[PDB]
Amino acid sequence: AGAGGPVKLSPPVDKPLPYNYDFWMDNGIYPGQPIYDGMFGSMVGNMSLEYMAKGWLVLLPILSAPFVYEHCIADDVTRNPFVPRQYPSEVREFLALFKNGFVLNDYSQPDYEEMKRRQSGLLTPIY
Amino acid sequence: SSRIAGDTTGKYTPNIFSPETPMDRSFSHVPKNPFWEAWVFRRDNIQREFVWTWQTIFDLATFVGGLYVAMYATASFCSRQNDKRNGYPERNYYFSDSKSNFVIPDEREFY
Amino acid sequence: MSLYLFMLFLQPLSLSFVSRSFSKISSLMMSFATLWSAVYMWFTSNGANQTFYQVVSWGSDWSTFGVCYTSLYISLLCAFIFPICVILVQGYRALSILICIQTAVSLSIVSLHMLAFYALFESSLLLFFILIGRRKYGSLSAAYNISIYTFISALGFLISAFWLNWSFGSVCALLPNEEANSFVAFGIFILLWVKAPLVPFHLWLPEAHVYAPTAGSVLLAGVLLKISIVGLHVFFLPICASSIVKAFPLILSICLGSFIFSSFSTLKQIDLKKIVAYSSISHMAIVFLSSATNSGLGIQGAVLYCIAHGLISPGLFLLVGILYKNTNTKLVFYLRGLSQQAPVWWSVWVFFMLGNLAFPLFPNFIAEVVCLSALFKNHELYAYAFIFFSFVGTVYSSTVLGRLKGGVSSQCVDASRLDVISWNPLVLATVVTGIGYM
Amino acid sequence: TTATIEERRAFHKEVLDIVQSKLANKNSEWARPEEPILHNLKSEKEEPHVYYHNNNFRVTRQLIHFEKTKIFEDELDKCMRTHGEAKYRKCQEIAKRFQASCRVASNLERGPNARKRDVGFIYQNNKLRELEKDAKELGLNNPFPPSSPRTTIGY
Amino acid sequence: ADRFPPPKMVATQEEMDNADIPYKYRDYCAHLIIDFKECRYGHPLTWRINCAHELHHYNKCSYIEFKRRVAIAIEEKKRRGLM
Amino acid sequence: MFLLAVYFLFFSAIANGFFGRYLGVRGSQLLGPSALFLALLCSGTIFYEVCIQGCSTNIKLFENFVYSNELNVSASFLYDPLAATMTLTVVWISCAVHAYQNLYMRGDGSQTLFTSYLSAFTGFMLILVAGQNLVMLFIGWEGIGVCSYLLIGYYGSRVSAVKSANKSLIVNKISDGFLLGSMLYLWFYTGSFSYCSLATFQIPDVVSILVLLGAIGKSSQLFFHVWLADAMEGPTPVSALIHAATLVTAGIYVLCKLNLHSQSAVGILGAATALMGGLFGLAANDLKRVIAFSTCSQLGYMMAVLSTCDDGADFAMGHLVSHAGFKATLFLSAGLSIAKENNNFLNRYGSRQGSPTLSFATTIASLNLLGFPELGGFYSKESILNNAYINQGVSIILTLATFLTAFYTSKVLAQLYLFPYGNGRQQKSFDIDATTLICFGLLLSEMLLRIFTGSSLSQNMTTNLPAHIKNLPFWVALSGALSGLATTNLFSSNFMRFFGNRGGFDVFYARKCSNVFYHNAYVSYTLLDRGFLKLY
Amino acid sequence: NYASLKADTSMDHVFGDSTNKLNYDFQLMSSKEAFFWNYTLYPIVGFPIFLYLYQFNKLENFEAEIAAAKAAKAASE
Ligand SMILES: CCCCCCCCCCCCCCCCCC(=O)O[C@@H](COC(=O)CCCCCCCCCCCCCCC)COP(=O)(O)OCC[N+](C)(C)C
Ligand SMILES: CCCCCCCCCCCCCCCCCC(=O)O[C@@H](COC(=O)CCCCCCCCCCCCCCC)COP(=O)(O)OCC[N+](C)(C)C
Ligand SMILES: CCCCCCCCCCCCCCCCCCCC(=O)O[C@H](COC(=O)CCCCCCCCCCCCCC)COP(=O)(O)OCCN
Ligand SMILES: CCCCCCCCCCCCCCCCCCCC(=O)O[C@H](COC(=O)CCCCCCCCCCCCCC)COP(=O)(O)OCCN
Ligand SMILES: CCCCCCCCCCCCCCCCCCCC(=O)O[C@H](COC(=O)CCCCCCCCCCCCCC)COP(=O)(O)OCCN
Ligand SMILES: CCCCCCCCCCCCCCCCCCCC(=O)O[C@H](COC(=O)CCCCCCCCCCCCCC)COP(=O)(O)OCCN
Repeated sequence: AGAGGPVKLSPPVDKPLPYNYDFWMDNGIYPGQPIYDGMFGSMVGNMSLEYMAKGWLVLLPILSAPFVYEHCIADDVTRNPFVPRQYPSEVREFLALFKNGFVLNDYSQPDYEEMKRRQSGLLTPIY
Repeated sequence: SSRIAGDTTGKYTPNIFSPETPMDRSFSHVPKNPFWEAWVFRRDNIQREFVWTWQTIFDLATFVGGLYVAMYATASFCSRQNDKRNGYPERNYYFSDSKSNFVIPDEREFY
Repeated sequence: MSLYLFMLFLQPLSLSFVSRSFSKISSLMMSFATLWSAVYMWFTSNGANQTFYQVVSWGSDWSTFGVCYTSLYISLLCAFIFPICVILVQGYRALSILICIQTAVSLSIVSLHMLAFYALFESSLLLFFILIGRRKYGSLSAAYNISIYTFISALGFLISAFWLNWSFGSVCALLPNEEANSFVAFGIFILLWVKAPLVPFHLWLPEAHVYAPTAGSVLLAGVLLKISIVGLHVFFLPICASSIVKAFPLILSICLGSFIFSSFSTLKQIDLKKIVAYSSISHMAIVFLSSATNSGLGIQGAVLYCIAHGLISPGLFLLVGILYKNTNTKLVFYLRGLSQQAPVWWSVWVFFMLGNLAFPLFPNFIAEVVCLSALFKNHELYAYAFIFFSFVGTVYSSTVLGRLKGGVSSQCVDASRLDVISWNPLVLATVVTGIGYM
Repeated sequence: TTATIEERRAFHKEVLDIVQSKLANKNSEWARPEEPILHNLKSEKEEPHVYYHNNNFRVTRQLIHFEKTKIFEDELDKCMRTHGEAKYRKCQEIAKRFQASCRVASNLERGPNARKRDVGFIYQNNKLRELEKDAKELGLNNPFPPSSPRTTIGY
Repeated sequence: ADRFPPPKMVATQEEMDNADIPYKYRDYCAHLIIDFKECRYGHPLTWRINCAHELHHYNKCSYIEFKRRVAIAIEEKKRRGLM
Repeated sequence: MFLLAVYFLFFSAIANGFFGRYLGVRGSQLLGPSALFLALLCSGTIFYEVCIQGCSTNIKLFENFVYSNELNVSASFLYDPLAATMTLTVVWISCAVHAYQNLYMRGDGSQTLFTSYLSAFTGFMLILVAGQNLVMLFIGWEGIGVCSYLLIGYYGSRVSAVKSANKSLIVNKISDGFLLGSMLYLWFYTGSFSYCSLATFQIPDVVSILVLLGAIGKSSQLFFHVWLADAMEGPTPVSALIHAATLVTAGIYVLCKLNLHSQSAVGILGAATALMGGLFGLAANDLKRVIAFSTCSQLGYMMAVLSTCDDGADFAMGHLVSHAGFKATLFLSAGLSIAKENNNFLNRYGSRQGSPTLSFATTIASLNLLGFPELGGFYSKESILNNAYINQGVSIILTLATFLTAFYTSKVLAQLYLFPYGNGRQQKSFDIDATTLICFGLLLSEMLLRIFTGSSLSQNMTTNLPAHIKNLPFWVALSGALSGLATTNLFSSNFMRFFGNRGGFDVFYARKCSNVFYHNAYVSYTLLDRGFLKLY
Repeated sequence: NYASLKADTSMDHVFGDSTNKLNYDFQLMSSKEAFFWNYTLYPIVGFPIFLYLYQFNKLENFEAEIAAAKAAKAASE
């Protein structure tokens, strides 16, 4: 039965309240909770922050291993066995404008250097 | 033990002598708790428990004065960049010591 | 203009001749008639007259009154919100005090003379000292705070006005004068620094709001905080622009610090009126900084956001006053289950709290967009700083709403017919401004 | 450029004559001037009549600029919606004009602290062009991107 | 690149605009993608069964173009001495 | 005609939420579904006109919504091919959920207010999708945020539910703050808020980072995924809408509408989110939480595909619209299962006589999730996986994510149907009316139509890959499914515990960020304004 | 007058007793830890500031080096 279920009422305060009792959220039902669960009190699974940090320390190298190879170790010539899509000159010139384009990696092109410098563009507006 | 005070007809009279307690606006007032009242009193009068300690000075400086210093530095940097952007001469700001009198750009002038 | 001034003078006049049992009815009729006179002033204000819509003088420089964009908006706002204050307040003494306060404040907005502005605005100094320090429900400490803060800031402003009157020969706004002195600029600035609550001169506003009556709080939040922007557009920016541009990094430092620390101080509140009062302080900083940029966007955005605040914060204060009448408590921890116990009050409370969080269908959204655009015109980082730390407001508003929303309660505390009549105009105005009729 | 007191007083007298000429005939558009009062004053506040008149002229001009920018945006949107996938080629000119109108409207009265509005990234593009020219002629290596033909839909 | 020259572009600019072909699809295969597009939007729900010849032809020409791209890659790589 | 659907949804919201006293519980149970059915006809007309027949329309309701100096914005609706597709999907799912809530929410006090929230919730989604300028999108964005706040916290007497709503509100606030920054950047340097003049070929990185940070909020990516799992506190109809279409998809829709994203960031973030979501869904024991983590993983796939190719935006949208269907079906069937068993934990579910329709819908939705061949989900997911081969780092992580997805999907299916009965010997029952059958029929019709009509134009376009590379995702999914059926142990107890805690993102926030937040509050108030600056 | 301080024990047998209490001291983070975490998180918040600072310094340094090389070229020539 969704409606009308019995509930336990939280006991009324009977002792001097701590100054930071606003960290406790109590609506009158018995299981009151911290303002943010895990800030204090019982920990889910009895796992501290140190345990989670050690687990992440174990995971990150394995997760980052696929990404680091292509992004850093690999180079445009050796990343893929083919060149980017070849377009007619009118289409290619427009597509090369996009900083987030995919034709900027065409090392066959004679404008490769300028295209690469376009890809690594400005961090912030100059004006 | 209770009676209806309000009368929509307009014939309302307050029965101050009535044996039955009127259902007036005080009927719905929250009962209140002694310790909650003392917590409210403590929290409002928290200046009584203020003590100058090196930890207190450290906290006040590092957060309040630190945020003021950071904001002032960022604002000064933005003003410098805007002066370079607009083409204005370096402006004589209050605490900047500049040997230029440029403060307000002339609208008529082309910069 | 002349009709508006005459009606403003007529309202305190009527109280002397009324029967003392007809006082409430006569005061309400006078307030509505002043609102209608303000609408007439808007009607007779042609946009073709770009500098000043209307100027009237009654024989001296002090008696020079005029309306501009900012003045017209603020005067219509005060005339709109006064009747709600009138109905909320009972007794000849209270009616007299509130009528005199409103007459002085509304005459200050349209004044074009710095000395007359000072004279009218500070005439309401004891009236708040008596009002906030009333017998049973008032606190003397808060009245002392507000009175002393106002006196020192207004005296500095007065000294600057005296220097301007000595040097130029005039202190009227209509006569073009410019000064580069920093002492006079600070003398005018300190009033704005105190009146618009800006850290660290914001301590008076909280104590005043909590210990003022609901009508008093409504007026204080609605228009007395906005008097700072009338002074800034009318009596500081025209003459003291060189100093605001010289001190802009300092101005930004103080404004953004006020925003951040007021937001953080709001998180430590257990009293509903204090929560709303601190939200007001955080809201004032964007207005002050947007005007200080001295750009077309900034001035318009600041006056718009003042209108949005003067429609949203009076509603929150009114709702809190209604809840306190029903419950005799303002502590959030005592108040639970308000959603089930007061569905009609809860709906309006949530609506106005969404307005205070600047959600799109509310005027605060449009006003904030314009102000942030002005800040972005000055620099990108300026807008980014304000946009991020707006999340602090969400935390405390959400915590308050969650604490009030649910729980166990044995009291039906919902608003009566009088209460709903009290907020209906504010809700309608909020909606109308939110859809773009700013 | 120096202003003697005699010339200043003469201009004051001439401005009084202008005010008298305006007062003779009623005008409902008095505060919406079509022409400014030309002057060589150091500060326009010196002569109050010129100050307010030219301020009204500037306000009128800015209102016209705002409405003009809205117009340009409307034709830009229509041209975008008409051509389809050919928008980038055929709407280059209209976007150019619209962005020019935006810069005019913003920059004429930006204010004391406000920066220039770079619609279309033209000033940045020019800065990059100058930097590249200097780096190439002086033999330096530029750490900044070279100038782009098109950075936005127009400019 | 020079050894493996671009093919002739059958589709013209007015035809590509009339078919509303995005610039990304204009890759020497545009005529076949015009055929595939018109047939796909002609048959909203049976295009998978009906529109198979056009898709096949587009995929064939794309395969040839991909072979050209790989040939260009090999030529450039051997020119640089990497192989 | 185009305006009509938003009118119908907002009318349903106003009618049920303001005049529900007159209408009644039955009155909602008619006016809601009828209005959304009419909106479904209107959305179908829109989809045929715009997508199939290539006819975009612009409706300007009124001009100068904000007119301050140069800053000028108008309330206008542009139905472009993206908008029509999202509108159709959203209205279809919302009509289904409104049919569902008639019987599910009958045991709830405020069914009229729930229907009103659901209808305004859909209406704000359609405002976001069809806006022609950035401000209308922001309006819809904040509307869906507030509607999620009012729907997750529907049970106000539960501290967990209201805290979940507060979590959602705060995280979404940070995200739209970043978006508002990007909006201001784009207005300043392009001259307008409209998407047509919004186009920039080169954009500075700050704008891209701000756009991405804003998008990762609603489309819950890593460091912003905390709210999605807690969003389970709300009623089941809320979860279906938020996870299927309205909230999660909005970030992807924004990233596709404006191609200002950077390839390097999106691919890494998406692949990380997909792997982490699958790993988290491995440990979960609530039925509803596993499906949320699967939603996270699918969002990771969609975000990753943007980096791969030019067609990545089309592929992401196709997976978006395909995902809405079977995910909504999975939530609705899970909610019915909870009602029938009075339980939320997977251990105590088991084989029991039931309706053939619901079990079939669960099976087919889970098969679409797994990647079963010749299904709508299969094509939209292979389009991503096969085209991600060029990005070696992304492809590997997505393939492991496919394995994990298969494993927990098959585990959930075995635990719900194949496993022996695990609940107690008590009278528990939820009899399903014809309205719920019409709901699941609508979902099944969406799934079936997706196969015939497809998701993207380049869905069946060849990716020139070797056969063993192209058919690899099927083998990984099959291996994951077979391992899931056997219920084998994949990780050690330490890593299983780590995944059960969802990586400890929330515990870090608790112990460091929240404590620093309230210490800043302590310094600001207690030490300074009520301390140093307060008289005795 | 005041609310009763006596609790209700009707539901203790169903839902457990209230004897078990919280172990929290209701105290905040130490000053030293707070300094570290403020001065770490706040910079992360202000990531645009450092990007603008970096690019502005790069622009000014390149401009100055160009000016120096220009002076060198314009001195001899
Ligand atoms: C206790 C309350 C119970 C009663 C509930 C009342 C229910 C209210 C119904 C909601 C109304 C929604 C209508 C929103 C449109 C706003 C109406 C409007 O602004 O009127 C416009 C006219 O425009 C319209 O009529 C719009 C048509 C409304 C119907 C269109 C389809 C309805 C779908 C709703 C989608 C609206 C999204 C808009 C987001 C901003 C005025 O035209 P102008 O002369 O140009 O005014 C100047 C512009 N400005 C206001 C900014 C100064
Ligand atoms: C865009 C153009 C068209 C605009 C139409 C908007 C759609 C409807 C707008 C109606 C007015 C919006 C503001 C309504 C009042 C806000 C309060 C509210 O919505 O709900 C109230 C009460 O609701 C009402 O009585 C009135 C609601 C009527 C319809 C509300 C539709 C949803 C609101 C739309 C969100 C506003 C958008 C603002 C940001 C863009 C409180 O609800 P709860 O806190 O959840 O508690 C209820 C009890 N229980 C615990 C059991 C759940
Ligand atoms: C896939 C993309 C990446 C996903 C997220 C990866 C996050 C990786 C960050 C964790 C890995 C490096 C951790 C630093 C090394 C610490 C190793 C020992 C931990 C330790 O001794 O102290 C801990 C400090 O917390 C800490 O260690 C907090 C440091 C965390 C840095 C902030 C990065 C955001 C982390 C969000 C998720 C990570 C959750 C787990 C960290 C516990 O402190 P204590 O409570 O015992 O102190 C006592 C209270 N007086
Ligand atoms: C007794 C009370 C005081 C005691 C405690 C004070 C301790 C605080 C000291 C550190 C405060 C933060 C660091 C800011 C000051 C750095 C030193 C000032 C010198 C300076 O301006 O250098 C600029 C610093 O970068 C900058 O422009 C600022 C970068 C740091 C701001 C962002 C980090 C926090 C972000 C949080 C938001 C706050 C800002 C919101 C807008 C860069 O040099 P330059 O190139 O500009 O040339 C200007 C020639 N000196
Ligand atoms: C060449 C000269 C060199 C400089 C020499 C400086 C010498 C000192 C000058 C200080 C002048 C400031 C005057 C204000 C004094 C503070 C208020 C007095 C404190 C006080 O106890 O007042 C109580 C309440 O006041 C309150 O509750 C008000 C709280 C504090 C008011 C805040 C002060 C106003 C804002 C301060 C700065 C504003 C901007 C400054 C430009 C009422 O006391 P009682 O009536 O019961 O009498 C019983 C006697 N114990
Ligand atoms: C420490 C941070 C500053 C706090 C202020 C924060 C922001 C306020 C800015 C308000 C904007 C307009 C105000 C004009 C200037 C006020 C203060 C500006 C900063 C300042 O003190 O600059 C001083 C110059 O101003 C002066 O010489 C006069 C200073 C103000 C006097 C204080 C009390 C005046 C009261 C007069 C009442 C009315 C009198 C009317 C006759 C010294 O800077 P510098 O240029 O010498 O550079 C030397 C550095 N190496």
